[PDB]
Amino acid sequence: EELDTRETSLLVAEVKGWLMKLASGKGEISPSAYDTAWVARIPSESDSSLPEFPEALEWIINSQLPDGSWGDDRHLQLYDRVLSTLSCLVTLKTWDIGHNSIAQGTKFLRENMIKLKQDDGDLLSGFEVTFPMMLHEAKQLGLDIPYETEFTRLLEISTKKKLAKIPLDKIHSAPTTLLYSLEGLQDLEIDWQKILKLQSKDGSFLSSPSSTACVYLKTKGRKSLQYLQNAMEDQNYAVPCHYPIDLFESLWVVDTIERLGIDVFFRDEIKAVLDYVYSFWTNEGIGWGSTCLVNDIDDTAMAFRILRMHGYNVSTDAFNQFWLPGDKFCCFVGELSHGVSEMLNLHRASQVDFPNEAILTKTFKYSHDYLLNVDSAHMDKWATKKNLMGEVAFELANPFHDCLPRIYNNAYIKHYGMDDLWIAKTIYRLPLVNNKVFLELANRYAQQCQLYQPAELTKLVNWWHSSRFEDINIDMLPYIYYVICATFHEQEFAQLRVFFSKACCLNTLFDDLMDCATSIEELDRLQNVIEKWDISLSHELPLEYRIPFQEFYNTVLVMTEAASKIHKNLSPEFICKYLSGIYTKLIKSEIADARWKIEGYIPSFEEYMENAEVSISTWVHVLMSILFCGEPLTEEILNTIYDSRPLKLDRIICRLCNDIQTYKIEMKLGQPTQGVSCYMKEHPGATEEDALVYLQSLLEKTKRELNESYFITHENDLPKNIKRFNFEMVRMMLITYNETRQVDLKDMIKFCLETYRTLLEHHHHHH
Repeated sequence: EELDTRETSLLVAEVKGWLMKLASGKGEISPSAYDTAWVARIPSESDSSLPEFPEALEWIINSQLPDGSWGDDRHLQLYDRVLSTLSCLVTLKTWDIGHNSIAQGTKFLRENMIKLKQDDGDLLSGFEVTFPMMLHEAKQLGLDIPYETEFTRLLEISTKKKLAKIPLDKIHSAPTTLLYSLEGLQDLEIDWQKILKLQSKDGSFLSSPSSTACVYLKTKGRKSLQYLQNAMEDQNYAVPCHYPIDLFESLWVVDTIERLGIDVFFRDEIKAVLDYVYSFWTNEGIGWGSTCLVNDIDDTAMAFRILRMHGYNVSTDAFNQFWLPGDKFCCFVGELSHGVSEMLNLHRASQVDFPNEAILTKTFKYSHDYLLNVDSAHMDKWATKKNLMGEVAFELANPFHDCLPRIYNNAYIKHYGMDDLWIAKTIYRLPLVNNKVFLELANRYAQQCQLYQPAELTKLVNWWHSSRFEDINIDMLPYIYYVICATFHEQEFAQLRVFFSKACCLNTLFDDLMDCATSIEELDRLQNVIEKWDISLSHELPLEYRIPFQEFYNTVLVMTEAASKIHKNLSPEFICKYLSGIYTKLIKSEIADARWKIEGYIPSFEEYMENAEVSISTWVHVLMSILFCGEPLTEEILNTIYDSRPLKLDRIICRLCNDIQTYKIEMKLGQPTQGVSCYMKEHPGATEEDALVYLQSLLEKTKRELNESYFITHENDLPKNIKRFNFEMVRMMLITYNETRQVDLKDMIKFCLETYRTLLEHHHHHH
């Protein structure tokens, strides 16, 4: 299971170094033998008998594999090995060097060319034109290889039929995918001088060194040669399939770190990388690199989501260019089709939407429908990624707002391929995206997240027993602790996790009793004691409420002691009044709903929501837990946070979601739900499905307002951890009522049971 034996501090320092390099546009991509050899054809400008890149020629000689091929060493794929080997042999032969390398390479091709077949690996980009061209070039140089098999003959025929259907003016009219593989069109009557207008900012052709080298040899364009000279020097005279991909690489690295849950180590360095990315973001999105020709929706959606989530101002106008009639989207404008990766990232991006961003509703519906209809049996069938379809499955089953951090992180830890490879002109690797260090760190942090759970659950099970809740059920505890662990996972939140679990347990107990209330006068008895918050009146309560209220009262004292030790600027009296204040207001609103139901009273919808927004309870755990979320506090914050816009949005979102799901259940029962009912009495024309549709629409509109208030830092905003808690409280509510998710933690329920049993068995083992 252990992948690296170094201290965590050494792994963290290593990754911080990688990130700071990416924040300057410097990354790591495997060299391409095919591209290095292509570019190494170029003769010196002043002496055409001398190569411009003799260091590249030495690299080719020194990087040949022991079987005589070139290409990706760890994953043998015949398209990759054959195409790469042909390029190196052509270039070695062109310069009349590397005789032993040529002998060893031609031998490989004599033994392996007959093994080439259809459907034997991923289609390399442009393969249908790069492979026949390269084979003809080797044939023209007299290399001792098989010049035709059934496979190559059928391929060439298929390619030439495809080529005849393309007007050659289209290849210089507008950017097409063929600009990445111009070396395959070497012999067509292309207008090479007009092709020069489709070059990128740096002189390249879709960032491909070989494609660019071909245009250079056709046109002698200066900027194209300089692109190559500088690429060669930057990459130590072995170039990749495309360069630079400084935006794609840095965003995929940051994404990987966040999906794995190890961003906790790298806050400042991630900020450095996102500042670099943001310096290239435009209102038309981005492409894969800072010099690239065209924008694409994969890079644009990745940048859009991560930048917005980190508080940067990005416009959804960046997606307009990808719109197609019928509210479909393309990855590249003019494309014939697209793939899964970009739809997965488009789907993720669409869910951090703000109000009045209707394009993100269209992108969500398009990507979600695409993802639902993929062919799972055949997707990434060569396993370039460890589990791409598992990522798609997880994303379809877990809405952004219904997902908690560690739930996401622990699922992605199982999907993450430390040895993934990538497909372009040939096979390549991104060692900063896929490596053992990320996974080792992710497993260590996962383990750190578990280390505190035994003691915390043991405190909670002991509190359950000593509170005598068994004398008026404990299975509610593991689920509550599960979700607070998933959202506030850093070990510094120990008191928050425990005080949150205690508070949720208490209110669950109180509300389950209040919803059983035989009749109203016991409620009015309860309300009076709560209003005075006077423990000396607990004898006046119906005895089933004495146990919970006494513990509610006690836990407030304990909470007050703990919070006053943290907040020296706050008096214990102030904190105690604050806490008993919010729990009074909460229990009062829950009584009101119990009273209404026994009365049969149905208020207007505005009147119902005035109380049901309070009785939904989530806000009371926000206002308590902010005492323990690590932020400095003031009396003004405590006095004004209940009415702040984020807390209002919280109460609205959680009530709507509760009532929408409660109606589905009460449907199968005879009973009418009070949300739909109150809506229908207010709007005497509405079906129950109207009420639902209205609630669902209000829910989705309010979630967009929550995103805008949370991800963007506003003037006089709440402190960061308070906004975080409010946002995660909403997500903890939504996942609890997502009944797809609940249907399908075991660790925690058994631990709690065994621990409880030892308190009741006390000190004697039973058989």
